[PDB]
Amino acid sequence: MDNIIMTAYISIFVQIITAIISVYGLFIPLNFKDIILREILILELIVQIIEFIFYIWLIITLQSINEDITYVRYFDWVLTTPVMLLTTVYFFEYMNSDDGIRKKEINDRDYVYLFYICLSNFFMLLIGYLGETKQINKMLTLFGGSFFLFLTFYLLYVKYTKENWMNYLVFGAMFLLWALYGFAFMFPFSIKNQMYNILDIFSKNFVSIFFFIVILNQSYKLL
Ligand SMILES: *C/C=C(C)/C=C/C=C(C)/C=C/C1=C(C)CCCC1(C)C
Repeated sequence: MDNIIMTAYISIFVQIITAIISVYGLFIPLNFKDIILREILILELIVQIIEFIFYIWLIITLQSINEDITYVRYFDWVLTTPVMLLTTVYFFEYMNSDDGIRKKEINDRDYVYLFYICLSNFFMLLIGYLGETKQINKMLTLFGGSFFLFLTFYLLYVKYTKENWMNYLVFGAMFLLWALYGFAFMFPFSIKNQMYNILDIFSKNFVSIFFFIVILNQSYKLL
């Protein structure tokens, strides 16, 4: 319980730093080819805002924790994870494109496929939620949740990697990170919530820093 609070504080600290860096990133000048990076960073900021709200709620709630509140993370995940899957698509397309493609042209063209990526993800979270609130056994949760995790990442792979080895490396790192959310689900209250507190730093905040550094690097090249 003390370690859940401690890791929450560490997570909130990293979130504050990353939020400030991200706001700064919005003002960095980019060539026409690179503007989609700012479009991505704005969506990451929106993810950060929802994450920050949950973590403020968490640190207040923990002060008087009289129940397993793990399930409340899903109110965050249900909103943030679909946005994070879209930013991944946008980045893959940015890497695959010669002319400065923007998210609007990707959305207009692929909205149906994007919907199916997010629908697969939703079913993963729904099954996970049923498991976390103990409406179904852990083994059925892992099985169902794992299937939709695999379905989501397969859909992302076959459409958007386009034999780009940079896309492959980002894909493998992201898949492993998301999979560890599945492994965390197997642990008791305290360990599981410490894991989620720190995994969120990697999946959300460190990913924001990556986009910030790429923006900085592309801005320097420009000038
Ligand atoms: C910022 C929050 C993120 C990226 C959350 C991702 C959550 C998951 C990848 C959850 C995965 C699960 C399984 C693979 C099976 C067990 C149930 C879940 C939902 C924990």
